[PDB]
Amino acid sequence: ELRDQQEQVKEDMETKCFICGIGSDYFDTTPHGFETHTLEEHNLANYM
Amino acid sequence: KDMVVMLLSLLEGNVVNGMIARQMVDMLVESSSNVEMILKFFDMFLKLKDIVGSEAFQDYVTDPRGLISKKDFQKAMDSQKQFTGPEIQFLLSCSEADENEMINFEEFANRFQEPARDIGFNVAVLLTNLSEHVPHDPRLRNFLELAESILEYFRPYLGRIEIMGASRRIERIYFEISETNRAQWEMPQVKESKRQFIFDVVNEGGEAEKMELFVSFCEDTIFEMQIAAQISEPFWGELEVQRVKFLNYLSRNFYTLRFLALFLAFAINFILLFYKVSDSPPNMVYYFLEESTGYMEPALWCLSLLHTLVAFLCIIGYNCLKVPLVIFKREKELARKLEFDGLYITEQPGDDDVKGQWDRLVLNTPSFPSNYWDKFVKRKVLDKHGDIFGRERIAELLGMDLASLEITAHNERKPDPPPGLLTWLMSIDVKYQIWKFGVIFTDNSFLYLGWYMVMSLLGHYNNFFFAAHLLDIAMGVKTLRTILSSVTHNGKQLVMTVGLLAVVVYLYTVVAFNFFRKFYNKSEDEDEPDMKCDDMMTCYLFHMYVGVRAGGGIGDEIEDPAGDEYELYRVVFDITFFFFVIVILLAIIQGLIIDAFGELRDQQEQVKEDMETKCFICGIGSDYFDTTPHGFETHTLEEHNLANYMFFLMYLINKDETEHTGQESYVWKMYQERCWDFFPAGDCFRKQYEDQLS
Amino acid sequence: MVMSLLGHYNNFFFAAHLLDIAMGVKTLRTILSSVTHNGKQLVMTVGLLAVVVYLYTVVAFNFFRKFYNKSEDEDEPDMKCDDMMTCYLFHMYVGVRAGGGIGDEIEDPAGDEYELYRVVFDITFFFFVIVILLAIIQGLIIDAFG
Amino acid sequence: GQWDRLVLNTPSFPSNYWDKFVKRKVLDKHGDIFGRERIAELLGMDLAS
Ligand SMILES: CCCCCCCC/C=C/CCCCCCCC(=O)O[C@@H](COC(=O)CCCCCCCCCCCCCCCCC)COP(=O)([O-])OCC[N+](C)(C)C
Ligand SMILES: CCCCCCCC/C=C/CCCCCCCC(=O)O[C@@H](COC(=O)CCCCCCCCCCCCCCCCC)COP(=O)([O-])OCC[N+](C)(C)C
Ligand SMILES: CCCCCCCC/C=C/CCCCCCCC(=O)O[C@@H](COC(=O)CCCCCCCCCCCCCCCCC)COP(=O)([O-])OCC[N+](C)(C)C
Ligand SMILES: CCCCCCCC/C=C/CCCCCCCC(=O)O[C@@H](COC(=O)CCCCCCCCCCCCCCCCC)COP(=O)([O-])OCC[N+](C)(C)C
Ligand SMILES: Nc1ncnc2c1ncn2[C@@H]1O[C@H](COP(=O)(O)OP(=O)(O)OP(=O)(O)O)[C@@H](O)[C@H]1O
Ligand SMILES: Nc1ncnc2c1ncn2[C@@H]1O[C@H](COP(=O)(O)OP(=O)(O)OP(=O)(O)O)[C@@H](O)[C@H]1O
Ligand SMILES: Cn1c(=O)c2c(ncn2C)n(C)c1=O
Ligand SMILES: [Ca+2]
Ligand SMILES: [Zn+2]
Ligand SMILES: [Zn+2]
Repeated sequence: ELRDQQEQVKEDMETKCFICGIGSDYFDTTPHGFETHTLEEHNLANYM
Repeated sequence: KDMVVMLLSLLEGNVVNGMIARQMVDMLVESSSNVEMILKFFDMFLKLKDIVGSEAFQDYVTDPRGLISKKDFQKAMDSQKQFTGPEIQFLLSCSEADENEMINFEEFANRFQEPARDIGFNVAVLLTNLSEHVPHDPRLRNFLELAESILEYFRPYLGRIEIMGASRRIERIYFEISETNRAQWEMPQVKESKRQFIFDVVNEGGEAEKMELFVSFCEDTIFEMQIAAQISEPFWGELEVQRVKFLNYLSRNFYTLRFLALFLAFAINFILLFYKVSDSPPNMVYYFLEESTGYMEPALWCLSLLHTLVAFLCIIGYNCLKVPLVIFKREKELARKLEFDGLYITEQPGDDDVKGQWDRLVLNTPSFPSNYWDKFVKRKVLDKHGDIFGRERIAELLGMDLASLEITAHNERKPDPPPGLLTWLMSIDVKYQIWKFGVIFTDNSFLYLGWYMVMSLLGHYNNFFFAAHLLDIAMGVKTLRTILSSVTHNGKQLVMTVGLLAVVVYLYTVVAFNFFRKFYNKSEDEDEPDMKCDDMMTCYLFHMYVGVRAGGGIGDEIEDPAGDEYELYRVVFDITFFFFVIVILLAIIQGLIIDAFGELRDQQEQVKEDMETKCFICGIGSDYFDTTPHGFETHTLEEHNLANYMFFLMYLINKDETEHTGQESYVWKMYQERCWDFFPAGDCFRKQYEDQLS
Repeated sequence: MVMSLLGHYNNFFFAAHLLDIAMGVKTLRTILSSVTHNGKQLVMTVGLLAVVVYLYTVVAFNFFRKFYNKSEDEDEPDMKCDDMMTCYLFHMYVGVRAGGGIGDEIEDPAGDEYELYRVVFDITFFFFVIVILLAIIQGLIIDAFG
Repeated sequence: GQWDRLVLNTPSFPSNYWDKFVKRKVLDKHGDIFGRERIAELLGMDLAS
């Protein structure tokens, strides 16, 4: 039970945006789209 | 072929239903009779090649010399029901029948196979390119049907990949896969490396590094193919040719020697089961074999020497087969950090990276890129960091002679390479060898082989040391290694819970020493008591030795607590030690092992699921491709096959740069610049032309 | 059928037929499938168990033989580790089946020069064989159910 | 595969399989490239019949 909680948290962060909630599949239409979205567009650190 | 290459150049950057592509189809239709005649030339001799090798044809061949008469040839061909009347007559005219009408069908079949191969492949590429870009032209299927044999023959060699071209669109590239490249790719060792690589990137890899890791895998695979080719098999000169043959034999049979050493270890240990210790010679005792055959004692000596020899050959087999890859990989990563990062120019690792600090010895060595293919890395680094860091300082760091750069570019010198051993002594780069040996001595696989050899030598001092070799079954059999991985997966947790077990037992010891000492008399004697808890160190050892191993905990070992003032306190001590140590803490140790089995199992399932649900190259799911029947299967075998990208890289390296096409030059330039934007990511040819294709 | 005919020679052979419940009842077959699913792994870990016990036997024959006297008699000793084959059988027979490992069966290591060495031998054999290797056998069966 | 060679030339090879003309179909498909008489010998077929 504890192991899957770590896996679930890791999976959610790498499959959905923490801010908008849109999945990585939509952003991956553009090469490295999800990586750029989570580092430039909806980076949670920038909101801080 | 040159005309077809020109036609293929007109199709560069051609969209589906493009005007150039449709014009080319009209040109083929306008000359359909000539195109059919050309296609009928290729298939007739391709069919003739397989007919002469057929069993039915050999039944007609009666001449012992291996010839066949024209009349016999005439009745042989029409019995195959593959050629028509005029076609057989044309084949008879092409056959160089002598004055006796005898035909050498062996040379006849092979006469045009080689000269017409290059043009035949390009025609197949041209028809394939037109078919996939003009898929709704009824006039083009006729040519495809007439060229079915040509397309079938060149199917294993017609490699196709999809790239993101400079025009910001997905383009499909057709190239040639040589027989040797495909044969080397299908070797079991290469296939095993591919499976290991696929598992690593899918399990513990990221999407941003996926393509860079894939290219690094391609570079390593190409290097391994060269090693396999070198070791393959079809007074200084006399010994050198035998020395390389002996080394290649060890390299080819490295795994058989590893199996042989394991087999010899069991044979030695089987004999060791007959050892017997006796005071009488065969107050010190004597260890001797106890057997009636009388052959086991000489056999043990022979096997011990043979096992030592095999273990020594494994080290030689390893350093000639696996070490070159280790050096190649380390030189590869070091060269890129020198150029694309300036590891020893700008950052200067902070002494906490032993790998980085050890590589400083090879920077100025004259033979630094010994295994890495790029022999001009120093030249490239000088041009990139010379202006900002100092050309003379860069040359000193890399051991480069600036005055020698021009003279090499001016002309070439041909010195005398005297084949003497004395001249070979000072030609050895001692500093490079020291660096190389340090890398080998830090390799886990080499150190294991070295331990196996040391233990084999110790076996000569006492034969019982040959027992250690039976551990090799840990990596000798992959089934045991997977089982043992279920123990080492949570090894750190297993160590900590044992340490936690020691602490909880110490707390029980402190309580016992302070309050329950009277109950620790382990002597049935009445006048000399063996008190086990009169010292903390003794009492702690007692709890750790007999307390943990006891089924019911410490209570089983210590005296009964009945009719005593502290009976209730002692029942809590005994029940709590049973629960916390015997029940809970041992369940944690077993729980970690059981959880590891599940964790390792799902990793295999996750890797298998990802490969069968997403494309390794573009990442698009199988659901999208399955709109078209068997769409994902065709996409992963024809459109975005990862093996074709391996072949395309090998195709570019072998092909001359002046002969590169526009698409090939675009990919080749980005390979040298380490830019992986040509790999399709999230897009494919089918998706780009959904409206046109459907 | 062959076992039924052998049953006529000795009726006790009719016992073998009671095994049929393995496939006679589908519930048992599913349960037994949880054992045969990782059967190859179960065979290998038993083979690994035999190898680890052999290594313990080699150490015992070489250094700890005095502690393997399994005779309460005083003039005729029943030394269990005077031969490698006998000592290996002793470890595989009573050592594996013992709850606390080999230490329970062999003589106490107290007041001896090799006491600390013998405590490491006894605790490591308890951990590696009784605890870890038996957990693997049970872990394989549990994982098969999942 | 090696055990099935005994049934190739048997007169009643497709006893349970519904296709009773498998030998006829195989002869028409591989007879030209492998030899009609050799295929008939392999499958135990009488060409004159
Ligand atoms: C120590 C084992 C190292 C690996 C452990 C894993 C194996 C598990 C158990 C294996 C069983 C070992 C056999 C023990 C019985 C040997 C009894 C014996 O001969 O005991 C020896 C002790 O001598 C020694 O200790 C020599 C060995 C040198 C140091 C031993 C340590 C091994 C070094 C390991 C090398 C690298 C290790 C690093 C990696 C860590 C492990 C991966 C005495 O003789 P003997 O005089 O009367 O006769 C000789 C006959 N004449 C004297 C007449 C000629
Ligand atoms: C009195 C009841 C307190 C017991 C509560 C137990 C709760 C947990 C406490 C554990 C330590 C107990 C120490 C009590 C402090 C002193 C008590 C006292 O007044 O001491 C009482 C005696 O009462 C007792 O006998 C208490 C017996 C305690 C037995 C409890 C068994 C539980 C064992 C738990 C082991 C801990 C490991 C936990 C690991 C966690 C893993 C999950 C009178 O002295 P004293 O004039 O004869 O001179 C002290 C003796 N010296 C001269 C040596 C100093
Ligand atoms: C051996 C069992 C094979 C299957 C094992 C699985 C079953 C597990 C255990 C079953 C219990 C078996 C009963 C043992 C008690 C029998 C005592 C006895 O009668 O012992 C017999 C021994 O004789 C035999 O051994 C005969 C049997 C022939 C060989 C036995 C091997 C069985 C062959 C198996 C066939 C295929 C096996 C291959 C598949 C592998 C297994 C799936 C002696 O008599 P008895 O003279 O004094 O009297 C007879 C009375 N009068 C003599 C006066 C008439
Ligand atoms: C000296 C300390 C070394 C002990 C380190 C133990 C680490 C692992 C080693 C295991 C084998 C130990 C052999 C030591 C080599 C010789 C030592 C020596 O110098 O030998 C010392 C004696 O010291 C000792 O007593 C060492 C006792 C070792 C006990 C260690 C218990 C650990 C058991 C581990 C079992 C391995 C199974 C692992 C399975 C893995 C599963 C995960 C003096 O000789 P010797 O003049 O009387 O003549 C040798 C006797 N013969 C005449 C017969 C040759
Ligand atoms: N809005 C978001 N902002 C940041 N990260 C996001 C967001 N949505 C999803 N993520 C994911 O969160 C993951 C965690 O971020 P990342 O690992 O890059 O952080 P870091 O600051 O480098 O350090 P650390 O590894 O400790 O988290 C990223 O890989 C990213 O895919
Ligand atoms: N780009 C890709 N290239 C190749 N295979 C891919 C790709 N994307 C996904 N796959 C999947 O990878 C799986 C593994 O390939 P496959 O099993 O056919 O390889 P193989 O060479 O026949 O041998 P092996 O069974 O050892 O892998 C395929 O079934 C396929 O669905
Ligand atoms: C010459 N050469 C290259 O140029 C090359 C390569 N891998 C990538 N490149 C770019 N290999 C293996 C290679 O031999
Ligand atoms: Ca050109
Ligand atoms: Zn977002
Ligand atoms: Zn793809």
